[PDB]
Amino acid sequence: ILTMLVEPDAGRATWVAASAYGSDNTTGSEVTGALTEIHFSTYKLAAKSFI
Amino acid sequence: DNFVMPRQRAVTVERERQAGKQRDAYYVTQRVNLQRYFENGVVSGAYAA
Repeated sequence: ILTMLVEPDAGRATWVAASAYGSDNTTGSEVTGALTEIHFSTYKLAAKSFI
Repeated sequence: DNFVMPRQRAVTVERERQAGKQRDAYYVTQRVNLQRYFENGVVSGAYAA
């Protein structure tokens, strides 16, 4: 089996209001993201014949 | 002469960077007091009741 990493989607920042200028909200919100994996595999194909 | 001014530290400033708010706090502190040797040496006049 082979495993491959998949990068996640995009986030988005925030428009901070003027009222919260001096507070901690001026930093905006937090953007998170978790990686993902995909797997590959195979199958066996066989045939036989006699003489 | 009966009064003194005990003092530990002078007027000192301190600046701090608060990235969580992008505000730059400023702090000024000092430690002082007003004390007398004995329990006398002051008189106050006051208005009538």
